[PDB]
Amino acid sequence: GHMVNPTVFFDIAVDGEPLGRVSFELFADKVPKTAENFRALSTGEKGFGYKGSCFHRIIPGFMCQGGDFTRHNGTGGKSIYGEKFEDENFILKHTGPGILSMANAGPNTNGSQFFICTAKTEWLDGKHVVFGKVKEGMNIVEAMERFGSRNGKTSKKITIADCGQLE
Ligand SMILES: C[C@@H]1NC(=O)[C@H](CCCN)NC(=O)C2(/C=C/c3ccc4ccc(nc4c3)[C@@H](C)NC(=O)[C@@H]3CCCN(N3)C1=O)COCOC2
Ligand SMILES: [Cl-]
Repeated sequence: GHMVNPTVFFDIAVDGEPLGRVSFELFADKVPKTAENFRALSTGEKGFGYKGSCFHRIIPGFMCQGGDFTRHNGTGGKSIYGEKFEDENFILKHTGPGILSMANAGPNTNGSQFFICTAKTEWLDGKHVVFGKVKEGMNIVEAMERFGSRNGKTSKKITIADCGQLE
């Protein structure tokens, strides 16, 4: 039947202590290639992915960035496609808190890194691909946000202790 947009979860920890769960709707109807990458990295089904990775940069009143599961600092990451992949489209905009969007280093350089907005970031429209939104647990993202700083260094270690796909 009809494709149902996937739901994925992250169970977040702070210095190894459970914080709570954030779940996301992935807009596979609009950005299928991008949604699928994040979905598969969340389940780990290719043999690599987000489980155990950290949020390396958190700037309160802006965004939380993660997904660098290879180098843990924003210098690494890889997609499920064997290479960075293209910007699918820019249909969806950075409208406010909870938007899930791809990090990149130029046109057509999507890997695994992503960010969760904690504010409207409209200046990123048209250059970062929006592919999902927080469904439940925006309060958990707001709690994470408190451990960021102006320059984005976190004051506690913020990890994805577990992640996967929901019904
Ligand atoms: C611009 C950045 N890109 C990267 O982090 C990439 C990842 C490349 C992995 N191979 N990495 C990159 O683009 C490079 C580094 C970017 C960098 C490093 C530290 C930063 C500290 C703060 C900020 N931006 C920063 C950007 C603020 C202004 N913006 C952001 O943090 C945005 C918010 C939206 C998501 N995002 N970062 C990115 O996509 C390193 O690789 C070559 O181009 C620049
Ligand atoms: Cl990446």
